[PDB]
Amino acid sequence: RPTVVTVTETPRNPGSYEVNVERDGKMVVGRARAGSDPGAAAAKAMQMAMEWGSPNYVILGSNKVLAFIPEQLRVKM
Repeated sequence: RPTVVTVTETPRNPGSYEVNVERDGKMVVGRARAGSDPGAAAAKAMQMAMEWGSPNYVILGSNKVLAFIPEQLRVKM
């Protein structure tokens, strides 16, 4: 019902994030390059939340990444 967007910090290069998106059971975005700072990661996460995920979405990521996305906007269901 909701599309899931998850922003995880890549383990090989600490300080850089990647975003994944799964809509309707099949992942549509896999380990996408999502900036080198939490702000850019949050922005890419939001872009994927709008561009993908259709009506509903849920952004999950590092607390420092989600600090940029206000709590009202991170989830929408």
